[PDB]
Amino acid sequence: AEIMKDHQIENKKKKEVDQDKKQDQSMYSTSFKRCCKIMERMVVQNDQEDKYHDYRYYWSKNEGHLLPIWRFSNEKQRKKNVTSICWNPLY
Amino acid sequence: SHLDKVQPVIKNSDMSVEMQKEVEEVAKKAIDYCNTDKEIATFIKDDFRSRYHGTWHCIVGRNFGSFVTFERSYYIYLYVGQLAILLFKTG
Amino acid sequence: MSEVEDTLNRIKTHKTVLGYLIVNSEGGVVRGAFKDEEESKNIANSIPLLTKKARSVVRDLDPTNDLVFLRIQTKLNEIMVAPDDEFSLIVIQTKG
Amino acid sequence: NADDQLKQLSALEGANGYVIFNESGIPLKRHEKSISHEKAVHIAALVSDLWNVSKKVIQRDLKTPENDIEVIRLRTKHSYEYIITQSGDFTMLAIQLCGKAIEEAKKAAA
Amino acid sequence: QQYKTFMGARVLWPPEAADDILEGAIRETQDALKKFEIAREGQKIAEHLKKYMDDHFDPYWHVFFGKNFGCQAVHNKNRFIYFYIEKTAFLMYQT
Amino acid sequence: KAVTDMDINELRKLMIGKAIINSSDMQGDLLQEAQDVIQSGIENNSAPVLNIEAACKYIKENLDKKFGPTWQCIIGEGYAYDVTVQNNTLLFMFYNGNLAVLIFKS
Amino acid sequence: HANEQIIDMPENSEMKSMKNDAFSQAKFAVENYKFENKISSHIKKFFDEKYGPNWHCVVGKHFNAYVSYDSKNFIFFYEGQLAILLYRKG
Amino acid sequence: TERVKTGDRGMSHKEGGWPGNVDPNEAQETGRFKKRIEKSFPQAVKDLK
Repeated sequence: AEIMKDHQIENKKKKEVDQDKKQDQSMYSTSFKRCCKIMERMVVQNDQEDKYHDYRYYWSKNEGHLLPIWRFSNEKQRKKNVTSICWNPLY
Repeated sequence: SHLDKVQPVIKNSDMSVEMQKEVEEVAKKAIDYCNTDKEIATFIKDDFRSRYHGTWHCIVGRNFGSFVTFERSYYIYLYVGQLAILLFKTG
Repeated sequence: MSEVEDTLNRIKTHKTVLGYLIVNSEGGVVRGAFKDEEESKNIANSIPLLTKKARSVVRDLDPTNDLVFLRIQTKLNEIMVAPDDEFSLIVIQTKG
Repeated sequence: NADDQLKQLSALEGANGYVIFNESGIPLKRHEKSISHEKAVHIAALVSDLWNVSKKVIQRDLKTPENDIEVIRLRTKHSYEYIITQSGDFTMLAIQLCGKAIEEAKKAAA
Repeated sequence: QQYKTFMGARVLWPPEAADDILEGAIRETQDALKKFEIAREGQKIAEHLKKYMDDHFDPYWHVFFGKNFGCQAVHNKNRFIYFYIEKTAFLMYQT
Repeated sequence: KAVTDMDINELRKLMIGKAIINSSDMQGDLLQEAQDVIQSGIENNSAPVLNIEAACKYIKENLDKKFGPTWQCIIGEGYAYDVTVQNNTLLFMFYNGNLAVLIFKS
Repeated sequence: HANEQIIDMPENSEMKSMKNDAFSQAKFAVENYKFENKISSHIKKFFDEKYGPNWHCVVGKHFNAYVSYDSKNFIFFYEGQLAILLYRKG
Repeated sequence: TERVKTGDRGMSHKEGGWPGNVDPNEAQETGRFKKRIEKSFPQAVKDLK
């Protein structure tokens, strides 16, 4: 705190306006969103741990073997067809 | 079996063997009762002040050192795991 | 918003999850979605002290590096906590 | 034989350091990369407290009789990950990284 | 310097004061202290004792009790009483 | 650059002769006296490696002669304490890095 | 820091020499001797020398006291932390 | 009034918590005590890791 006072160069932002509103959705918004998103994934991870341990290094002479792991769908969206798929070049 | 594991050790004990034996039990009882280090210091002082009256000063932690003026035959320095319970009465 | 208040609803509805409980920085209950109240009251008081004590552990070793996510694992249950400065999210998931 | 496991643990992808503790608090064996005896005495005081506190709290303050903690995974800023287990009397604290930090550590070595 | 325990009180064994004036004195302080406490309202119990000495014995008694003090005083032959009780030490001397 | 460039191992190395006060129950003028004596005291008997006993031998004797007879002073990396003290007799100031100095008069 | 004293000394008829030598001696006596009994031996011995005998003084950090004295010879002052009391009788 | 005797003592706790019989500074004392614990420990470190 004394070093920031010594060297006032790029003063710490994130001003404490917050969300407030007393009741009916107080904050529940951007640092906390990250914690909610991380929690969701880590809850899933523990239930799919058996499939995730397989996905990484199950390691599956002129024979091949294909293993389906996960299916991503939605019950509202069962009418439509998948058509085109693509992967992000960065991630 | 945790009371057998901790096995509290007494480097410097300028006190009678009977009063020393009492400190060992209180020292063990303090740690297994308390949730944080600040609570350990508070529990020891308050327990001794009740048993033997006057002005105790209790300090406990990982890494510290201690030059102090105390009532002769009222100073013990015991370490347990990585916690040094240091209590001393002054006039 | 649907996005925080929906994701929180989604992880509760998710199978093998006892309940999600939001703790305020001052050890207070904002939302508590467990079955029995004793457990929710007990979790509201006990766990945020463990997270503050566990924050001081990671902090001593490197006082730049702060706690982002803590997961304990018990015999029967798991206990997962995502601490932030404003609020802390806590969950109890039974091990598969 | 009991040294080969320390060699086997550095071999696992991400693993920086390890530190083992007695029931006492003395460190039995540590890595050379993590500081020897200086940090090993420091890192024992924190985890032995953190464990005994959490061990205690789950049996009392959660009001769940017979439910001892098995693992603790402190995930942090950067990519540190402090895993605490317990086999019998002895305990230990491994430190792993992630792909981003492993890649950073390999670049630093290069 | 060598103290001694007589009538439930810790007095300087060579009793400077006469052993009648001393016995009646200590007993009155113990029966005063059973009523008023030293910790709370400690000025009152001294003034009670001072007046009591002037009634039963010769006048102009000085009364001085504390948890910690040190005094050198001139007194009359066999008119000096210095006794500890629990922790508090009571001095008084006739003039 | 500035705060972002500065890491803990750089901050500690950059500056050793910094001073930082946490609590201060003691009077304004009596702090100025003690602060100068403890800083000069520790650095003297810091030696090759910091003798924590040696530091508090010097501070104990200095603060006995300077003020009152029963003055108690403890320094450490980290610790918890509760300590009954007289009014305006206590200063808690930690030195840079990993040094916590509690001084009081009992 | 000597917030509340009790000064019952003559003051009038150039007897301030006998009040000022209470504050003056106390300061010199306390710092040097550093022993409660030995203070009460020094201050008494001085005040007897100058203003004739039958002075009684009692020095303590914490004490209660009710006493008979000679009107305009009794002073009660705090020298630093310590609490010195001296007075004539007879 | 009897002034209670005022001992002055200076002790460091920078060292970790060992036994009594063992010296924390001395390297020999520590080195043997570690070798006494590993005599049992072999199964624990395999099963732990």
